[PDB]
Amino acid sequence: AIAQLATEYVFSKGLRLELAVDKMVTCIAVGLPLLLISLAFAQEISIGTQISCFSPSSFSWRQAAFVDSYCWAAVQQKNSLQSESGNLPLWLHKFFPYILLLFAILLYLPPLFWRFAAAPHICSDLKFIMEELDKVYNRAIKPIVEQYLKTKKNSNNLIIKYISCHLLTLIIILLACIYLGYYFSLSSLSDEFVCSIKSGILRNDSTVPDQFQCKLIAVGIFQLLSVINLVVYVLLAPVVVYTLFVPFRVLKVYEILNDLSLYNLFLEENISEVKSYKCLKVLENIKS
Amino acid sequence: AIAQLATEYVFSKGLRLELAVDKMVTCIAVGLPLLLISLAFAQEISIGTQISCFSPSSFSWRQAAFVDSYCWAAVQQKNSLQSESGNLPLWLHKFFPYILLLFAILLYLPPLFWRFAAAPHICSDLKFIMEELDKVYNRAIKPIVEQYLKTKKNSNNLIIKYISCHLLTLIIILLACIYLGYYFSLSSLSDEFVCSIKSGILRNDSTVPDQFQCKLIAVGIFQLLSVINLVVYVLLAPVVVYTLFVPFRVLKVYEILNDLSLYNLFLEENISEVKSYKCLKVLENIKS
Amino acid sequence: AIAQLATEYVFSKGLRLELAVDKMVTCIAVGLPLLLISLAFAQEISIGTQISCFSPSSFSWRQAAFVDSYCWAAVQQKNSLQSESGNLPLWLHKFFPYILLLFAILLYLPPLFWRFAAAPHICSDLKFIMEELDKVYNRAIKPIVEQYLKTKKNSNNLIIKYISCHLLTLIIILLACIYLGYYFSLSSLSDEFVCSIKSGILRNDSTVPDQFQCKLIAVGIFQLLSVINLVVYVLLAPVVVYTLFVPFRVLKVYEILNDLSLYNLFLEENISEVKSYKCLKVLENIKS
Amino acid sequence: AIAQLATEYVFSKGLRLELAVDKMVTCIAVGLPLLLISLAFAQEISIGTQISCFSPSSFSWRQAAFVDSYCWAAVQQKNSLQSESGNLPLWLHKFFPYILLLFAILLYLPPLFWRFAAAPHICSDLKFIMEELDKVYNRAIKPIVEQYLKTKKNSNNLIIKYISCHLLTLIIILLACIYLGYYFSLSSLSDEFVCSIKSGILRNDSTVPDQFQCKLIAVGIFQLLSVINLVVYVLLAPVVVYTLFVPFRVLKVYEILNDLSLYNLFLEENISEVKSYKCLKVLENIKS
Amino acid sequence: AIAQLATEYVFSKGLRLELAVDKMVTCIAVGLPLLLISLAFAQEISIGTQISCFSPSSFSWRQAAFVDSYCWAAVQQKNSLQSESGNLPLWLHKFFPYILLLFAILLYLPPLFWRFAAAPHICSDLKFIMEELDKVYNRAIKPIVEQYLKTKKNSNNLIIKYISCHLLTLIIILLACIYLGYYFSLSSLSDEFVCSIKSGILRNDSTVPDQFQCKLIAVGIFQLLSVINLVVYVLLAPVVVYTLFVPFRVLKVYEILNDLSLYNLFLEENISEVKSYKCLKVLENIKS
Amino acid sequence: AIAQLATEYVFSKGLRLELAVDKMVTCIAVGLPLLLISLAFAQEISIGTQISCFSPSSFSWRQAAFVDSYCWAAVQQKNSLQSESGNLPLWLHKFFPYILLLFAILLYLPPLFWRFAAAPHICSDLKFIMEELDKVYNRAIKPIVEQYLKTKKNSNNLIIKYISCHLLTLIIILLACIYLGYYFSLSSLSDEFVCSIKSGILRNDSTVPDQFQCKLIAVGIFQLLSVINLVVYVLLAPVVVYTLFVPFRVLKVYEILNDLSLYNLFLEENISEVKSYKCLKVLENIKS
Amino acid sequence: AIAQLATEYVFSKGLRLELAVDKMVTCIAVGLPLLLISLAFAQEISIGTQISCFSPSSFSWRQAAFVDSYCWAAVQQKNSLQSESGNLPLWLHKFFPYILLLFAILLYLPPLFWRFAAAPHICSDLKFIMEELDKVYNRAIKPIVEQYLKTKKNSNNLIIKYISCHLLTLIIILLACIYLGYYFSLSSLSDEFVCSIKSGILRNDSTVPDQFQCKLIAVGIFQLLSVINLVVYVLLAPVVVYTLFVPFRVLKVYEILNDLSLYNLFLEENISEVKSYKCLKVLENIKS
Repeated sequence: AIAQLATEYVFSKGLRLELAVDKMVTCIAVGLPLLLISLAFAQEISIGTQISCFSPSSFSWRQAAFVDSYCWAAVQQKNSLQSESGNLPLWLHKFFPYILLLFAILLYLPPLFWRFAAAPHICSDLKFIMEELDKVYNRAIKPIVEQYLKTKKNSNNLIIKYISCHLLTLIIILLACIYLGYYFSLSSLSDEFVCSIKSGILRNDSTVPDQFQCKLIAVGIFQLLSVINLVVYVLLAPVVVYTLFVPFRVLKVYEILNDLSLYNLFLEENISEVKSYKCLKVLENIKS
Repeated sequence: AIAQLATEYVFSKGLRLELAVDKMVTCIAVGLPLLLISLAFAQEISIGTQISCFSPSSFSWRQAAFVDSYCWAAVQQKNSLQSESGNLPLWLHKFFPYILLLFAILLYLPPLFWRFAAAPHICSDLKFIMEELDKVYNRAIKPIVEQYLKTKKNSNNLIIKYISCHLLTLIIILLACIYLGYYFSLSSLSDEFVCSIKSGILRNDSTVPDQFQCKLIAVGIFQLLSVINLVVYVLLAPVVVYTLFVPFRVLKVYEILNDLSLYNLFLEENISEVKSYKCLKVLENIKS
Repeated sequence: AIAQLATEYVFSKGLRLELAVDKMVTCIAVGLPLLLISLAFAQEISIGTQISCFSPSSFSWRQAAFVDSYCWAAVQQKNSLQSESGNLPLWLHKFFPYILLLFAILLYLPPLFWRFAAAPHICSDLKFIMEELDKVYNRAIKPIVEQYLKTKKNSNNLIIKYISCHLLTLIIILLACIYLGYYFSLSSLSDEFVCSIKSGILRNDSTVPDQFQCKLIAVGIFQLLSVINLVVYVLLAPVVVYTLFVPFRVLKVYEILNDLSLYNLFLEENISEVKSYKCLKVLENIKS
Repeated sequence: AIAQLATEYVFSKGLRLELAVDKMVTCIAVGLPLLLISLAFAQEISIGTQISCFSPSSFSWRQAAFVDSYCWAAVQQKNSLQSESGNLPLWLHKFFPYILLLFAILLYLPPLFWRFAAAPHICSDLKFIMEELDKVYNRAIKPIVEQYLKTKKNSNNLIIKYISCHLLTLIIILLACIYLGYYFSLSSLSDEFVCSIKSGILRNDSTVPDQFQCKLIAVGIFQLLSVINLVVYVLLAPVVVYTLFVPFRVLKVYEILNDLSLYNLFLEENISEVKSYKCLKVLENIKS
Repeated sequence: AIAQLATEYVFSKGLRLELAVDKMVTCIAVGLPLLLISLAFAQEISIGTQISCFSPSSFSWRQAAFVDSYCWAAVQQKNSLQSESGNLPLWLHKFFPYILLLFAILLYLPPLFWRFAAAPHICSDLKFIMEELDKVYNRAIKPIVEQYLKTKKNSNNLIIKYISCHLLTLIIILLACIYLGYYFSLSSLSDEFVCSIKSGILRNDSTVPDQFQCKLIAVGIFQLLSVINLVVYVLLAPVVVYTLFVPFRVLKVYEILNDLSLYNLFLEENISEVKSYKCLKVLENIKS
Repeated sequence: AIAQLATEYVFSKGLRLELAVDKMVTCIAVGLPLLLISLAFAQEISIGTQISCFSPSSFSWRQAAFVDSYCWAAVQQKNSLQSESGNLPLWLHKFFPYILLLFAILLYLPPLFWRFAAAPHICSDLKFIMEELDKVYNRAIKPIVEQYLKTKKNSNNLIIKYISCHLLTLIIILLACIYLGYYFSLSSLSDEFVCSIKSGILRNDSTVPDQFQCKLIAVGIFQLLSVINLVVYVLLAPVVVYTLFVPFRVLKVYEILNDLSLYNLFLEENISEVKSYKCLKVLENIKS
Repeated sequence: AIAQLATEYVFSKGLRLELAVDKMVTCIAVGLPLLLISLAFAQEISIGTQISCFSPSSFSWRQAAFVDSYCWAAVQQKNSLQSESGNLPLWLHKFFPYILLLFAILLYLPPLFWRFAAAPHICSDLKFIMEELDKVYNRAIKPIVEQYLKTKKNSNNLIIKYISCHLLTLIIILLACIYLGYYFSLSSLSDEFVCSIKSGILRNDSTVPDQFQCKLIAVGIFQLLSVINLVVYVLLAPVVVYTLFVPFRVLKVYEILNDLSLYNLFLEENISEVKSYKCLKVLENIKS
């Protein structure tokens, strides 16, 4: 049904530095294609078969079903049928779900790749940094970390990975958007094509008509889903490029009492789970 | 069935300050469309296909099924069929479930957005505040928090987010209500339309009649669900605007013994889980 | 089947003061409609379609199916069919499951509303009261709570909510019972109605007969379920009004060694989980 | 199938005093109707529809299906069909599953009622009694409970509830057994009845025959299930009346070293979970 | 399918004295009927309906289906059909699955009865015995249990229950084996029977032939399952009678350093979970 | 589908001495038949019914279906049909899945029998041995076990059970392999057989032809699965016989600082979970 | 559907040294065939049967279905049909899913074999090594491990197993890629073949035509899935050979303060879960 789709797609010492306020972007870019595919072939809208041939009155049920199946499997053979637009729109109308799944997988892969290998190292590094900071504060209440900060600043082995990971997703979004823009530009009449069953010995028989009629079914639904995906992706595109400006958008709090941008972001997002942080916030917020 | 819908839609150191007595509003505004969609296409009411063409007696099963499928997929093509009202009512009758799902998602998004990013900061802040208050009371039994309170009062970075989040939902409710008001105003006869299969080479044949008959099925159910949603939403609308008046509707309890409104609400809703609160309540309730 | 319904509907420091020996009433008033709806449309009784038109012999399968679907969707249009009783009984026979679900939701809502907001405050209050009582008894073994009791007695902010919550349910039961009384009073012949397919250009054709026959199917099952619900609700009605008399139906146990009614009930129902209660019961039961 | 029924019906500081060696009786009296209903409508035996009308050769598929549905829904109308036995056997053959479910619910209710309200009080009482006994024994190793025992003996507020609860079940068993005895006494030919479709304008037409034939299907299965339930219940009946004699069927163990019957039973069934009980058993078993 | 059957039937301070190396016998005697029933009506072998009537050419689909259903429900009526063997083989061919389920339940009941009531008492007794033995050994490292052993030897209230429980199962196995021996002895031609639809007013009509043909389908599968069950049960029978000789097949280990048979078995099977047992085993194994 | 088969068959103080690097052999010998059976009757390949009779043109749907069912159930009766090869190949083609399940159960039984009864004793023995060894090493850091080792060496009550258990599996593999070798040797034309419906009174009628045609369907799939199982089993056979040579393939590690083979294997496989083992390994690995 | 495939295939003191940054390769090489097989036979694309025969007009439904089934099961018999390409392409088109599952199993086996037997030994070895290193560092703060390192360097019993395990997978990938390259090279017309039903006595009849037409359906989908698998595997191939160069791609960190490659990799990947590692990293990162 539909209740089994929306309730599972969107209704369903560990730092949150992995997602970087980008988990929502991946979730909405990977679950939307799946949700649209599930609702397109649901038991409510996809009532009829995707293809329905118009066989003559002389034909029985079996011959008409054979014509239907043949014309369904003769879409790829250019020598069988003929259309003014060509076989590319028919190919797209036949293989839209598979390429939608391909785009879904292309979106899903890079975040999992980032989480699998590049997440544990920086996360353990940030636990180490926060533990050292807490120890320093406890000692002061009752300095070598700055050296680590400047050495990490001199490092260049992590920001490149982040920008590559968050540029691959933008490239995939651009490709999907331009593809859907091309797809929505179809004349919407290409589903009308003439199917001819005259292959092999069937040439001798004259009872079968030379050419048939065949219109694809459930084509407007594909167009509506495509335009919905197009508008969602064009709305979402600026978010990723806004994220890409990491160094252009905390650590300097205690005062007396380059890859550095990523570490700064991870440090400033982690203010919770430690009691001393909020106490210092209030103490040098009242003073300043 | 129906037992699998109602039992899962409504029958199915952590502060509750996230929901602010508004979790019920989101739940009833997001589960009702899903419940109605599930019951509309249940195995009890949606017995018949949404479309049933009346083919002549000469046609066999296959030709009639082809006519049915074509007219189902010819609703979008304005050049095929013709109706006095136009193709807009037919579009709505075809795509009602998808736009209902769209409204469901539009309701579901803002609460999750609020819970994902704006909830942890204020929640950790309130644990800090209550811990400081408990420490102050324990010290008194055996003052810097007021400075934090007035600094938070001078702040303006949280109330704006709350009012925007709870105004977006009101805007979406208004849009859904006006749309359903338009939809219920349909003449209920627009489902009667004339379908003609005369596209392409089928022009040569004269056996097929020029024009057919075609009435949509399961249309009154859509109207009843639409009016039910309309009445529910018009009843629910005042609740959100009542909530929006946060500063116009506790902290001053112990006595001797602007974003401030949100913090005041979160403080007054959190009186449980601490033993000293009820003891103070009784002590300066007997005295005052 | 049926095994999946009965086994899940009825076979499937925390005080129990929320339910107040009324959880059973809500459970039997909310699960019975669901159980009846599930068994009505089970794979054992709902074998046949709800509607079966009698088309002439000339018509083929497709024309008869079209007549069936049209007459199913022409029940709401008063200008199509005609019956002596009117279109109200037909409306009821078509929309019985939906209104049953509506009554189920109307029963389910008030208990959840009471549990969501009015339960935690009084429950935390009763833990506070019992903890204070236990501390007082421990001190005596090795008095300010009475002041709290009399102040709560002077309060009037909780009994009104309880009586309103347990009067709304009675009102809904009365409405459901009177509706089912009206429904069972149907002549049981209203399912016989004459359906005419003469809308639009089909006027020109003379092959179609002017008027058809159409009897609804699975109508007696609805009547039996309605009368079962009626008898269950009329039997259940006195229970709620008996509950409503809260102040007219413990705390005075230890002796030397108005909203007050609700607190008294919650106190007397909570005698378990504390060891001193039973010891005092036996000590001043032997003496008195 | 069948594997999903038997494996889930019978193969699937807390005292066990709630069940009193009667949990098996409730389980076998509540799961047997469900198991029989599930196996009756399984995908192995219930292959055919419950009703099969014999329409003439002139009728097509649709007219025969309409006759089938009408005669299925015309069983309740006494003016349509006619049988020598009457409409009561037909009513029973139509509504056997629903009344079986009704008997199942009538068996299920009283044990849950007993467990919900009358179980916690006596169970907490027995933990109190056993704790006091253990404390007394520990003190003796290194007497006020008898007063509690005699006061409970003078009480009369619990045995009445138990006997009423275990007499209601016997009454329901008697009613079910006598009903099944009546049902098995059917002539087994009442399923043969004459169905006439001559209601309304169909009177004018002469093509339809005046009277039809109609035999119910899957009727012997109902008779076999009914007789199986009858024999099971008549075998089970003496168990409940044997249980009812509670005072006529331990506490006097330690020696030097009326509702009383229920407490005595609960005490003697609880000898486990305490180490001193078995030690005393052996010590004054060797001596006596 | 089949993967859902085998993986769930056989692939799917607490002493193990309950099973007494007999859990396997109960498991294989209760899961085999269920497995065979599930595989008999699987979606691979039970492709065809159990009954297929041969109606004449004049009959349409509906009349043939009515004949099929009638002859399916006319097997019990001896006056309708006639066969040389009689109606007993037809009864068996119709009700084989139900009696197989009955045998499955008859096997399942006695082990659960033994585990429910007779298991906890002896199990708690054996924990008491092993704890006393461990305490005695600890005291010796740094005698009243023998009195308990001889008193239990003088007792006769447990061995009788065990032998009755393990003789009831043998009786049920004997009954099932002799029944399957009778069933496999069928001539395998009894499924050929002549069905006549001439009941009631249908006597007047002459179009229907006087007598029909009707052969049951999926009958050889039942015979193969019956013979498989027969061979399994005849192979399994000696195991139970071998078990019954409990006193004829440990405690005398430490040395210086009648119901008694059951306690001896339970003691000797429980050598694990205690460290001193294996140490004593090696110490007086080296010496003796 | 297929995703539900492969993901659940192969993708889905406790010593591992039970399996002895033979758990994989049992898993691949018990899950392969189940996987092959599941994929054979999947919703992708088993599209068509196993049997398809060629009835004449005069026959309608019902007579052809009756012929199909009869010939499906007339395979066992040798007097009905006739084939040059005989009824044995037809029996095998009909009952291949059941005998495959039988082989699966025959493989599954012996490992479970070994794990149920013979595993706990030796496993507890090995915990005792390793605990004694650890205690001896701790005492040495700050000898009676050798006596236990030689007494176990003199014992002969466990190796026989192991060799019998791992020879029964080899015997079953040999039987399955030779059976599949016979089955693959079928002429593959035995599925062509002549079916005659002339039993009983149908002899009088002359419309039915004397002999029919009937070819089994989904027979090549069975042959391919059989040859796959054959090659897998012939490849797997040497593994079991390699395992059987237990005494011909550790304990002598510490040095200064017959059933014995099984205990030696269990000891040498258990080097983990104890810290002293690896330390000794390195200490007398550097020295030797 | 499709939502049940992608969400479960890719969306769904313990060291991670088992996977060695190769878990992703196994996951994508084992889940892709399963995902493609599931989507190929989904309820959206696999609408039509794989085979559709074109029977003449004289044939009824049953004869056409028999022809369909026969030609489906006559693909293997070379003497029945005839095609210019041969029976090999038809064999491949019939058995593509089974060989895809075979390749999936061939990929799945080696990683599980490596994890089952070769993982625990080296993993326990690495816990021992890291514990010894931590103890050495703690002693230094308040050397025999190097001897273990050089002895392991002299060992040659583990690198061979790793290279064999990661070369078997490469061999299987090469075989799958070359097979798919052959399969995609099919002329795509081989699905056109002539089927003749003239086996056995059917030779006498002349009504059946000598030769038929038969085109396979859902063949282009197989080609697209094959080419997708081909491109994925050819892209993935260099990853495995890059991994194979283990010795050519840490331990030397503390300084004053051959199978060796695998141990070095496992050591350098395990820097987390120990506090001293990061502290040493910063200390001799600032100095060097």
